[PDB]
Amino acid sequence: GELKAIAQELKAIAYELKAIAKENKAIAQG
Amino acid sequence: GELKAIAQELKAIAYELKAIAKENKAIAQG
Amino acid sequence: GELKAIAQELKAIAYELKAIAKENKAIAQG
Amino acid sequence: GELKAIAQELKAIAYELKAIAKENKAIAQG
Amino acid sequence: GELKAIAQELKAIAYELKAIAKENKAIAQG
Amino acid sequence: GELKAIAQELKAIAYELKAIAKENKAIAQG
Repeated sequence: GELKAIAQELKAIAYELKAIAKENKAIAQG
Repeated sequence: GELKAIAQELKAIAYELKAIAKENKAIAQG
Repeated sequence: GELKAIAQELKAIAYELKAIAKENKAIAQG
Repeated sequence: GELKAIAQELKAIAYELKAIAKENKAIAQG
Repeated sequence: GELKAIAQELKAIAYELKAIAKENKAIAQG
Repeated sequence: GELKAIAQELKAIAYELKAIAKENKAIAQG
């Protein structure tokens, strides 16, 4: 149901934030 | 209902974060 | 209802992320 | 109630994102 | 309860976003 | 329960934001 769908989307959000963290570290280092 | 609305907005949020990840990747590439 | 209120704030969050993506792209293209 | 508390925290999150959008716009300008 | 746990995590999230807004403001002002 | 799952994903989100805050501070001061 929709509570699972909500959890799944939060999982996708975490994945994108992890990607942003990675790029911003690269920006800090460069 | 409203739980689906919440799921759909989280989907939109993930989508915008994907876009930020992309632009930051470009910024990190100089 | 508060569930609708939650959905509405998530829509606002998506909107602000969209704006952030827009500015970061401009930084990128700049 | 806790659902209202969640809505309120989301409102605080939207406010901080709006602040970030404003600063990134400033960065883009400069 | 878990609804309280959710509110508490959102509070932590708002806190981190406030930290990011602070740093981006500093970047903007330079 | 899915409510616990949601709380746990929000915890992971707070973790990633903490990392972004750290990197943006380095960008600011670096």
